[PDB]
Amino acid sequence: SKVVYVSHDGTRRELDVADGVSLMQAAVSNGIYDIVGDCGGSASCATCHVYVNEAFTDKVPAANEREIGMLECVTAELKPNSRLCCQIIMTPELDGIVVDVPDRQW
Amino acid sequence: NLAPLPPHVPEHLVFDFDMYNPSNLSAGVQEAWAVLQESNVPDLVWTRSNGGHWIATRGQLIREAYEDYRHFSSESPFIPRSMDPPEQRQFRALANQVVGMPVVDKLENRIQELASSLIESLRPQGQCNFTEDYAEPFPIRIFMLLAGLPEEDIPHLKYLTDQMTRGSMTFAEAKEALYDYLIPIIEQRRQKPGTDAISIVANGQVNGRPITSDEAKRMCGLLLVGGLDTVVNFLSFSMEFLAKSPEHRQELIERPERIPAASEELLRRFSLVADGRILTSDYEFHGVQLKKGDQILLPQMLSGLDERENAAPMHVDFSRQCVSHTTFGHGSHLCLGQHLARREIIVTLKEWLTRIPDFSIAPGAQIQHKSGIVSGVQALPLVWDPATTKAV
Ligand code: HEM
Ligand SMILES: *[C@H]1CC(=O)N(CCCCCCN2C(=O)C[C@H](*)C2=O)C1=O
Ligand code: FES
Ligand SMILES: [Ca+2]
Repeated sequence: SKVVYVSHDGTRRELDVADGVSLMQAAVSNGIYDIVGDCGGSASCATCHVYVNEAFTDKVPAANEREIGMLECVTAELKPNSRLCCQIIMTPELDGIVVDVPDRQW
Repeated sequence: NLAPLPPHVPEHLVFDFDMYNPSNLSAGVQEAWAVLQESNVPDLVWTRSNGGHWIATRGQLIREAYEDYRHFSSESPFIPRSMDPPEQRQFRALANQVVGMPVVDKLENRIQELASSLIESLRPQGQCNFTEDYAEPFPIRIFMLLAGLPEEDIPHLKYLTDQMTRGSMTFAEAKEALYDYLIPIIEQRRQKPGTDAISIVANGQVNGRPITSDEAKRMCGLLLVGGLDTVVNFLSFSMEFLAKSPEHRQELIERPERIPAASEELLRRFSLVADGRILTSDYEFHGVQLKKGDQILLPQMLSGLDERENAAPMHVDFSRQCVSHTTFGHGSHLCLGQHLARREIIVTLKEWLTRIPDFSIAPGAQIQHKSGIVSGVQALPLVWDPATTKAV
């Protein structure tokens, strides 16, 4: 199943991502250094911040309350489609999902 | 040596567990802790040992408690018995510059050569104390590499780190000697920098201004010491296990691509850290009344041994579908060294199995485990037929 990571500088990383793995985890495993994932994926750090493409923003299960509180601390611009990618779990229905990665996590 | 039951602790929650000397230690330390998860043991118990404290026994509680920093504070993480979140975040930002995934990936080739150089000097002897001969010198040499320290400084550093874990010197004295070794180096590399760990720390910024030499040496000291005991002992649990499981060895030899996954299953099965938190206020937690100031042990090792989280938890299955553990911790303080630790383990298994595919525990040897905040292996004598090895 496939995921596209668009960096801030326009750079593109297309990635094959197994089902069940979070979008954070696939990124950190594959050289996508503009996603940090410091807390290791429990919505405790906000350093896995991404912007979900509008076409998929409603296909993804809603952020729970812990994710929403954590999102208030992102260091880049907080947008309506900001998500913590450790909380986005890859599924076949998300095939081709595009996420844009902020210019900073720290 | 037991403490009196506090008024608010009900008798039916009392459980006899000494985390420094558990009853069934000879079956192995993970086995000794799993008695906390036998069939009618409560999810949250109280022991009279080591001053008296709570122990959460299930991954569900352990995760919840580590996520709830508001009730469960890290001001006192050890049994028996800090800095604000804004400084904490900046601390972790800098540590991630030093030891984050980008650093590890580009460091991997030199880690691999070190692992190789270490094993090749061992291979033609046909025996070793793995703990003393590989497990201990490997991570300390990896730190020198990361920090750009010269090879001839090891026996001194080796000596100082051991005294924080062992000789003839207070812990405070050993820490100061380690600090006193770092400060001249920090000052030299400050403002006139390189790309090594020490230069990066020395040139870091905190609250808009340069990191002080004091803040820098503690950060440096902490990155050096935090990566020793846990790595040394985890490698030994792992290599002890492989020595006893020829079939598991063969799987990785025939399919070296499964070694990262195998590494994750060994991290679940031979998990080894247990610290905790302290209650910031009175709190009703899963039907249990905790009082302000109570200490609660939240053993990172027990989440992955929990049968409610992993079917047949004592079984090592390298093809295990959903590996669940909290071996590097959980929540905001999850191990900032996890990417370096994983690469060290993966490189070790690969470079060892490539050269020394066949080995066992030395005949008659009793492998003794030790229990504590970081559990470990006392000694690991291995033997092998040197003609069955392969120089690479
Ligand atoms: C198998 C190897 C390792 C294991 C299993 C492990 C385990 C852990 C655990 C469970 C914690 C969290 C403790 C808590 O929340 O109370 C932690 C924290 C920490 N570890 Fe690791 N660790 C390992 C290797 C390393 C390495 C290689 C380093 C190198 C720098 C390191 C440095 C640290 C530091 C500095 C902390 C404090 C993090 C914080 O308080 O924010 N550890 N480790
Ligand atoms: C030390 C250990 C710990 O868990 N902790 C508190 C967590 C700090 C990070 C989360 C707090 N937070 C918000 O509520 C919004 C943004 C943010 O970083 C310690 O101080
Ligand atoms: S990795 Fe920490 S919030 Fe996603
Ligand atoms: Ca001094």
